Amino acid sequence: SAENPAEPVGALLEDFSIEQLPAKTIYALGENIDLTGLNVTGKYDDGKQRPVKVTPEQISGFSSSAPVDKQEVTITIEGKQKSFSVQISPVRVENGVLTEVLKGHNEIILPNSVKSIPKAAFRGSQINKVVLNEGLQSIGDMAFFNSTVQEVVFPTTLEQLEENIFYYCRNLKKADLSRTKLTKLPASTFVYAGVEEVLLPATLKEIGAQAFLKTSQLKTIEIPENVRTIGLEAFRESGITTVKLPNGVTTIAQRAFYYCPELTEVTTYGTVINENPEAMIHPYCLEGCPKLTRFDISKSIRILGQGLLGGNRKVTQLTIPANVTQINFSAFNNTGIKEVMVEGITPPQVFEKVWYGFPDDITVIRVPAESVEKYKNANGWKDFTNKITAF
Ligand SMILES: [Cl-]
Repeated sequence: SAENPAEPVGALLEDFSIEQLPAKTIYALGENIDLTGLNVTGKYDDGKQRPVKVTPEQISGFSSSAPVDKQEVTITIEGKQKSFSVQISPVRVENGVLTEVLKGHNEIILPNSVKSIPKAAFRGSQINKVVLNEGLQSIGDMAFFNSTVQEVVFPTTLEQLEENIFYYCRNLKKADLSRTKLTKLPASTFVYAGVEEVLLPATLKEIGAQAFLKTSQLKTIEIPENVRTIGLEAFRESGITTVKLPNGVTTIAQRAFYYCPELTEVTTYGTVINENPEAMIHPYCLEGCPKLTRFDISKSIRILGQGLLGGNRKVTQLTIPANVTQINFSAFNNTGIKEVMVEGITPPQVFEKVWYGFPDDITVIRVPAESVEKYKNANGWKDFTNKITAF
C-alpha cells in the first residue's frame, strides 16, 4: 500500500490505456507478476489525463502454475478492462539459477531472472531452439551435452562459460557469441558439434584446448583481434578450409590444427604486436594438413617449434617474419617448401648441432641484402650457405 494518496481529489477515472507494457513479459514457473515498466494513462471525468499506478487486486488472469505460451493478463479499474500478454516458460528459477527445464517444449525462451545455467541443465534435451536471456552471466559444464538443439541465441551479458557445453550438439548450425563479454572460450566447447559458423567476441583472449575438436562442418574460422592463445588441439580434425588470426597471437599450442583435411590457408591480420619472449608456435601444429598451401606466422611469435607442417607438400613458399628469434630442430623439415624468405635483419638463432630446419631439397633462402653474411656465418643457417641469397 502507498503511504500517500494517489488518486486526484474530486475526479474519477472513466477509461484507461496501456501505453507501455511491463518490462517482464516472460516468467518462470512459480514466479509472481512484475508490473515494473508498465505505463497506464487514465482518462478522468475532469477532462485531465493522468498516469495510473495499477494496484495488485486490479490484475486477473495471471498464473505462473503451468507453462503457457500466451497468457492474457487483465487490468480492471472503474468497470473498464485492458489486457496484455505474458508467457509462462517451462522452466524453474531459484535464486537466479535455472533449476529445471521441462521436457516436451521444442522452443525455450528463458525469463530475465536467469543469472546462471547449472551443469547439464539441457543435457540430452530433445529440443530445437533456446533463447538465452539478457541477465544470463554463466553456463555450467556440459549444459547442452548431446542436445538436438538447432539454434541458441546468446545474450550480451554472457560472461563466463564452463567446459564441454556444446559437446555432441550435432544440429547446432551456428554459434554467434560475437555480442557477449567472453574473454575465454573453454576447452572442448564444440567437440563433434555441427557448427558451420562460430562468431567470437572482440573481448576473447583465449581459445581452450580441443574447443573446436572434430568440428567436421565448420567451414572457416576468424579468430578475433585480441586473441593471445590457441590451446592444445583447439582445431584438431576440424573441417575448416581457412583460418584468419591476429598478429597479436603469442601462443599456438601443439597440434592446434592437427589433421585438418580441408585446411588450405592460415592467414594473419592486424598491426597489434604483443612482446613476450615465450611467444611460440608449438610442435606439429599443422601436421596432417595435406591441402595447406599457405602458412602465415603471427608477427608476435618468437619461437618456431619442431615439425610445424610435418608431412605437408603443398606449402612451397614460406615467409618467416622479422620478430622470429628462434627456429628449433626440424621446424620446416618433412615439407615441400622450395622458397623461404626470412625477413629478420638479425637472423633467428639455431642452437642445435644438427638442425634440419628446412628440407634438403629446398631451392632458395632469401634474406635481407645487408644480412647475407650474418646468415651464412650463423649456426644452422650455414648448412644452407649455397642456397642463401639476397632480397
Ligand atoms: Cl518472484
